Order: sequence, then structure tokens, then C-alpha cells
Amino acid sequence: GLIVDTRDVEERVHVMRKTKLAPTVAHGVFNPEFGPAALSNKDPRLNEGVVLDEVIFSKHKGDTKMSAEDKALFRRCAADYASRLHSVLGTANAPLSIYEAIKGVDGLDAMEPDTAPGLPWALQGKRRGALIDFENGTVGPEVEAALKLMEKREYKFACQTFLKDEIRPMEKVRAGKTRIVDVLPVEHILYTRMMIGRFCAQMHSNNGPQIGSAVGCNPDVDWQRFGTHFAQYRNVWDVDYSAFDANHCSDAMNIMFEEVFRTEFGFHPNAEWILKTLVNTEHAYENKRITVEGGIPSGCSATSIINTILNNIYVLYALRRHYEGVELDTYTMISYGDDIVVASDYDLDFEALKPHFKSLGQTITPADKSDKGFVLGHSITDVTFLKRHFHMDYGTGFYKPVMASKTLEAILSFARRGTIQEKLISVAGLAVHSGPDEYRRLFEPFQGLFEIPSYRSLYLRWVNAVCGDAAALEHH
RNA sequence: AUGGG
RNA sequence: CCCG
Ligand SMILES: [Mg+2]
Ligand SMILES: [Mg+2]
Repeated sequence: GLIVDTRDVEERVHVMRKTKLAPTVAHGVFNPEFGPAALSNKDPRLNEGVVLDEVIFSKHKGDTKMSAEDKALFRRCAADYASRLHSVLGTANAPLSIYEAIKGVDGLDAMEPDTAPGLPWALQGKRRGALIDFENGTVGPEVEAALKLMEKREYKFACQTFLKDEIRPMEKVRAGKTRIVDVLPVEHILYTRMMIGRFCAQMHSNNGPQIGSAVGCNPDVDWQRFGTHFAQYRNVWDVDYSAFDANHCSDAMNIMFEEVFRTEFGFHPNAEWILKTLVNTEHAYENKRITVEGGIPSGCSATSIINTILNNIYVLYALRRHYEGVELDTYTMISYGDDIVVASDYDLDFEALKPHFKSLGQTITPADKSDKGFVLGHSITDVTFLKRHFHMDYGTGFYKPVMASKTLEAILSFARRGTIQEKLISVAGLAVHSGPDEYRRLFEPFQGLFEIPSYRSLYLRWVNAVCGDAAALEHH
């Protein structure tokens, strides 16, 4: 987005800190080229002449403005996509009660009880539990108030910046490219959930190519479903974006909200409203306050869904802007935020599409390494989605999500103190799909010290997961 | 944060 | 814990 004002106030906002990621017995062994993002203005690993505070905000390099024409084309695209979505999900989009919004519903997890609460709550020690009752799903007075203000389109707030504490490729660490998290007020999350919760649950329950969304999928079971679909197309593209979330422009965001979340579709009227407040935001970094236009903050209830919907719309728009006669079935896709797979029997020129995405502020490039541009004829077994390949399970015949050994090695090499056992068990569910040899190599460093689930047991688990009759079958 | 799983 |  575009930073329209870096104001400065004494009232400081504490984030800094050391990393919670400690190396494991495995690191020595795998020597990953990844490490914990720099979290300190002066980390002893930051290339000379780097200012975290600098790099970290070097993502706001503008807010693309659209012509009346391009805007009119984008509104058609969003209306065309909204027609498809809601035709599939239905129009059962009524607001959630505060109870439903808190405790979740079929397809929508419960709000989280002890995560950051946002502001001004942060500045008083207060936590969500001191504001909300996740037991019965009722809210305390401050939140009661905020809501009535929101119902009265009169509520203002600020995002709170955290430096994401995660593992990263050394080159990005040594460059100060640490990612940031925007924590919204816990009441904003509540009210979004209220306004767009049931729609969301429906999105999750109907995840798939038909709506172009994989939010709520479970790769273990759904890979087979996703793979067979995309395997039927002549062309598949692994399209990458660059700072997708930050480069959504006010025009696009505003127009999407207006077309997809209309009352004619059964949404409360403040559905559009609460979403729009995401367009221009104030971020609080330590002592600094910062106004931005464009982009989408990371911790908004519905960030992944919003992103996914934009992603679908961008593709329709880019294509319509270059070709004639493009409709929703000229192609197929599924996305999860910025992550996307597209496919078509038409020989679409994504390379040519590149300027059209540019009109929206979006830069696309091919996942396929830094290759010489988009090419034709790629297959589903050539792409990555959610950091997983689609490989054929040479046993069940089913697709399975295979992660790159390198990635698993970086994953296994670092861990929060006193979380290693559970981390190992959880990462083993990812690694099983790399086959028994790679599975055993990956975990040897932990042998004799931690409990490593047998490859065998996780394979049996996965078969029953992916297809119980497959499982039941292996036994007839 | 988010939201999935 | 892991992915966007
Ligand atoms: Mg990307
Ligand atoms: Mg990709």
C-alpha cells in the first residue's frame, strides 16, 4: 500500500525481542540454509547497512489507481465471480449472533481465547479473556460498546505490528526481510465474523475448484480430489505473486467488497462497511504510528478468504483485459490467499497477462524457478500448492501432498524450548508422504531421544483418511 | 494477528 | 504444529 503519514508519538508499542526458535539436534546434521528472521534492529547477522525498521516496511511501494474503465471491468469480474460463488454456496448469509460468532459454527472454528487482543487492550495488560467470555459466548462492556459503535458505523481502530518470529531462507534473514503481523482489535474480528461468518463457514465446507478456493481443505484428504481435477487440463500454471497482500489497491478492494457482499445476497448491510475499514489503516510500531492506503492487514478475521476472493477476481480481470470471450469456464483455479493454481485447455499467454495484473498493482512471475517466463504444457505433477507437490502414491494410486525434503529439514532443525516432542509428531504427518527412506533419514537425528512415529503407522492412518474403503479394501 | 488443518 |  501507500504510506501517507509516518507519525511519531512517545507512547511506545513493545514488540522487539529475541527469537523463540532454538536449533535442534537435527540442525548440526542437515545444516539448513534457513534461520530465525532477524527480530533486532541490530542482529549480528544483518548485512552491513540494513535497517530492519526500513526493509520491514519496504513493502508499501504504492497504491495503484485504476481508470474508470479498468474499474468498470473489475466490477463486472467481481460481479461475475460473485454470481458463481453464491450460486454454489447459496444465499443463506444472515449475520451470526454474538454467540455463534464466538463459538463458531459448522465449518468455522471457534474464536481463539488467549491470542493477542489488539488495541487499546494491549496497552493495559488486558487479554481477550478479560474482555470476552469464550465459555458461554458473551461479551464484556467495552466490547458491548465497540459493537454498538460498529452497528453505528462509527468505530475507529489501529493495527498493531508484530515481527513474525519464524524460520526463513538465510538470504532473506541476512537481508532483514522479516515479515510482520497486523493484530486487529479482538472486537473487530468478532464483528467481521458476525457480518461474514456464515458465508465463511460455507466457503470452508465447499472448498474446491468450483469456487476457486482451498481455504478449509485438508491436504491429506483433498490432494486426491485436487489432483484429479487439474490433471485433466492441457495447461496448468504455478503463478507466483510478489507481496500479494500489500499490493491490493483501494479500488480493487473497495469494488470487491461492494459486489460480493451485497444485501441482495443476504448479507447484513454493515458487511460491506466492516470490510472497507481494512482499506486505510493505522499501524502502531513501537512509538510510531503509520497511515496506509491499500493492502490488507494480516490478522483480520477473513484475510485468507478476502485474499482468495481477490485472487479469483484478478485472474478473471487479467484475462478479460487481454482476450475477448473469456468466461468463468475458459479456465479453472484454486487458491489459498496468494497461493494459486490455474489450468485451461486454452493456450493462455500468462506472460502477456503480466501487464494486466500490473494495472491492479500485482506482479506475477512463474513459480518455476526464476525461469524465462510462463510456458505452456505444464502438468499438475509439476506444480506446488501450499508448499506441497502433487505426487502419485505408488501404493494407493492416490495423489498425496509431498513437501520438499529441504523444507522438512529446515522445519525439523528449529523448535521452541519444550515443544520438540509434539513438533516431531506433527511434522511426521507431513513427512510420511516423502516415502519410507526419506522419512527415516529426516528423523534419525532424533532417534534414541524422542518418540518417532513409525512410517508404517502414519501410512495406514493416511490411507484410511484419504479413503476408508481403500483402507477397508486392502483387507478383502 | 488471521484463518485453515 | 503446519500451510496461505
Ligand atoms: Mg506468492
Ligand atoms: Mg505456488
